[PDB]
Amino acid sequence: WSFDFIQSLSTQYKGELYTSRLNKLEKDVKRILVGEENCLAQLELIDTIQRLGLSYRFENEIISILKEKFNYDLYATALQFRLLRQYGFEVPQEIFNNFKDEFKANISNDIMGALGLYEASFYGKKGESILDEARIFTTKCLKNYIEKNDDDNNIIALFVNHALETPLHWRINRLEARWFIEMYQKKKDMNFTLLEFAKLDFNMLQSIHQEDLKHLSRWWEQSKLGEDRLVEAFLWQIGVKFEPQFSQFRRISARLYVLITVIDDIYDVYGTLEELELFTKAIERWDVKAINELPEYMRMPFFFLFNTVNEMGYDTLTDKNFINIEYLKKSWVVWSKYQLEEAKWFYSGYKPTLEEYMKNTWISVGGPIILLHAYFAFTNPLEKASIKFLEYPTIFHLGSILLRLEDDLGTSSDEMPKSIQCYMSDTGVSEDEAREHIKFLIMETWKEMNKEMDFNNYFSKEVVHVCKNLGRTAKFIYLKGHISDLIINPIPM
Amino acid sequence: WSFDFIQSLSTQYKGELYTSRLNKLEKDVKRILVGEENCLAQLELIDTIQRLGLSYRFENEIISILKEKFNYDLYATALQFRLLRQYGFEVPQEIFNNFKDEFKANISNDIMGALGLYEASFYGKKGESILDEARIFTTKCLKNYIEKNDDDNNIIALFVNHALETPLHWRINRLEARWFIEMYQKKKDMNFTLLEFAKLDFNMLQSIHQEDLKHLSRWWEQSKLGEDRLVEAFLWQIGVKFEPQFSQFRRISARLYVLITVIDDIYDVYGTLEELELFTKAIERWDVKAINELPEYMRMPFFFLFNTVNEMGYDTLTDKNFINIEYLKKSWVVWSKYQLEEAKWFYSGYKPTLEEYMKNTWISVGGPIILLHAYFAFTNPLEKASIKFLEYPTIFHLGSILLRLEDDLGTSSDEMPKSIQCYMSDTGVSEDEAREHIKFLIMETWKEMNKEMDFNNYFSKEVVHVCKNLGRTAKFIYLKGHISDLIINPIPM
Repeated sequence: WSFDFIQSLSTQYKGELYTSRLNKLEKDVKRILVGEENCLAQLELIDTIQRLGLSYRFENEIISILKEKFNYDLYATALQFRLLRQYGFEVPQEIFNNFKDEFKANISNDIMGALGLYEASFYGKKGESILDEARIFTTKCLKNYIEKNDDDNNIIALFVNHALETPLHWRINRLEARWFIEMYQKKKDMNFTLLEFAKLDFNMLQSIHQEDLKHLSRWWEQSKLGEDRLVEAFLWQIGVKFEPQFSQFRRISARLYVLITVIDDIYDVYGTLEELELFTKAIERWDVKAINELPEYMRMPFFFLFNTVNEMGYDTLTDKNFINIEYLKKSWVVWSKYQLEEAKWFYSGYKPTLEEYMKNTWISVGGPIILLHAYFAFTNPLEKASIKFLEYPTIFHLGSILLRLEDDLGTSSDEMPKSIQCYMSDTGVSEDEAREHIKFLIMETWKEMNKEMDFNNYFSKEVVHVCKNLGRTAKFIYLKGHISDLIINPIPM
Repeated sequence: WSFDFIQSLSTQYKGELYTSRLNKLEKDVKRILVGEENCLAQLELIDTIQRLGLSYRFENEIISILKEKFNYDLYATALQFRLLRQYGFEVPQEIFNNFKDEFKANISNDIMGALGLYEASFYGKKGESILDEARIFTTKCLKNYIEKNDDDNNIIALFVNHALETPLHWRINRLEARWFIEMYQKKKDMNFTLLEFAKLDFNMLQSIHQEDLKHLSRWWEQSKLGEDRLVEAFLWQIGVKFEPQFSQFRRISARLYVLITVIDDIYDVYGTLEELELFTKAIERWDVKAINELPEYMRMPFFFLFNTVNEMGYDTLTDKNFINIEYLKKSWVVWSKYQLEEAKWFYSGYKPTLEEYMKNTWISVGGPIILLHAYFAFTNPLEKASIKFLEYPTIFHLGSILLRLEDDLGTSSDEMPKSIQCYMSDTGVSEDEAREHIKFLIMETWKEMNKEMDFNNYFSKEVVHVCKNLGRTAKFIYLKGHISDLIINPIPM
């Protein structure tokens, strides 16, 4: 994973011949989708296409088809429910009373219906007890089917394992796309043109991602802050905003993921309280003349953060005629203040309750910084709503809290007090039980975020995507093969 | 000359096969040079090699050979004198009394000796009256030979015209290299291996220059300050520091040449005194929070200048562990102050004497900024001489004054009070006579700068090169074909 390794990343799936073929396949698959008269087969086609990762190329077509579905068995009712819930349509949670007497026992015999219900249950908003009942009962059903039944050629078991590992609603698009492209060839029903379009689009998107990663790699190399978690930060852009036209975002946002990651280490690892006070006060002053005051090893990271954030502010001034450097500076100020508070906790030995830890850490996790950059990237700030707003977003709180809880559930073994240990302090439980409670808190935050709709909110749909994908990518990252799957090697066409 | 035009610049003379061939030819030509026993033929070989532009690959070999020349006719005495003066050797100006009775009249009959003497005369330091006599008499001789004798096949006349246009000591290396590579094939004495090495090295250097220009082009494109004299600024790097290993310098210094060029236009063209006061005071404050104060059209250029200069300061901090942002800020402060003084002169209608204009304009021409960046690029600032020095360099004064006088002599027709017109104000002369006086001032500044030695000075030899090449490139730029000669099309191998 050296610098020359990343710069040597290349692939054939780029150019005008491939782009013409991609548009050909795009229109072919578009007419295949719009042409299917069978309502249920059309819903299954929608699900197949979106699991191939191509949902970003048929948004309006899929929404128009689903404005036609506004008899079915459990798998079909669950698929329709999930696809309607996904695109902002209102279908009641109580459409599953048709499958109860609690839930019907024969659903255990209906393995595919149980899997569809499991997938649909994770779209449950807060207060939808029927969908949580479905979640629990279907998790039981699927674990039972897995225990009941080494075969490389058994699709039902592989799908059940994949869903138990992480449901559709929580998995990032690129990982699910690669896995389902691999799986779709094992179907006896598969469409060859659909698979060809999936492969080609995934490969061209992988080429765009390779170029973005090489860009970020050159940027971090000329930082000379390695003479080093670069690709870990770009995996975040693969999980957050994978679509092509968001190249620049991926190239710039990743820097935040780098910078945060670096400066956290200055706080949680290398910094005495005097030097951390100096660093935080230099960020608060935010002046290129405050660099003499910092110790020698702190000048370079602070100077680089200064230049990078000012470059982002200039990007906003040049793309949207707006001066947001004040707000980026303020976000880094608040982040640095809460990081310094955590450093004081570490030195003084403070072990807070879970309440204090949760009130604190969702800000110092880096969430608000990334989300403010995304806001200024996908929101017109010359509008009235923006100018009024800048004087806190619930969706940002939920996204940053999902980020924090996933980070802690991933890094508690390697790096350990965090959330699990604070809960072990408050209530007296073993680490297993506290990890389970943190998982429950994650699921509660998810079902609360399912209320914030995607496509028509106070914020742009891209910002809602960035928040929910912050959550999903946090779940994915902390959870070498598949990094190479997504970034390095194309799908063999 | 669009952005996609520059990004589409490509050439084959890049890679490892060509690099291996280049090293083969380099060692072959090196042993050809060291092997020639004939002292006079060896001096002629040195001159041929250096006029091919390859002097940057045989510096130590040439200096060691010239430590062997420490009988001859006029051409040989002049060539030896010029080559000894070029590399810092001390040869008296009075070695040409052997060719006097004033100078010998038969020198008019000795056309090649007259040309060699003309070329050697421009190495005359201040106070060497013999060399100025040689300059005048040889200019007369060569103009007479040109008037006395449409043939495409006459080498003596073409060489005399080329020298009259600009002597060797004043012409940039790349232009002379291209022209002499074209001319060397017309010789009956030519060495084929030498010509092949010249062609190959020039083409690989042109490839490196193409890449540097594409880098600068992308940088200026993402500035969005064009949605535009970019290649004009990179011609400056082609003239200032052409050697390969100075890629980064060429990529960064050019930005100055851009930024200055832009901000001068904000002063000399678009700015009222209120807005210019605001701009200069915002530069003096040098804070990202001073951007609200500037009018809308000034925020973007000031913000971009801020980010770029801070990036240069970070480059210094990362490559040489030194905080020089104070000095870059101070250089831009002084430049902005003198530009605002000139704007006050324009509005109030002030027409200064040549004395005031010369005391002022060599600073506002941009010279000191470029030269300070070059200083921090090619000088170790952790040394005692640097730390003591930063508390004004004569070589910078001379380079910036050559820059100013060449700029004015070039742009007086298109853009017109400057130096010529101020001299017309003080002394009552027509514009022709004042242009001639400005040319004389340029030659006086050159013969004063010939005292500042190249290879062992208070400053690094690269800084001395940057200053003298500032002068030469100023003479060249203001003086579409040859831009394409140097940048776009290789020499047909």
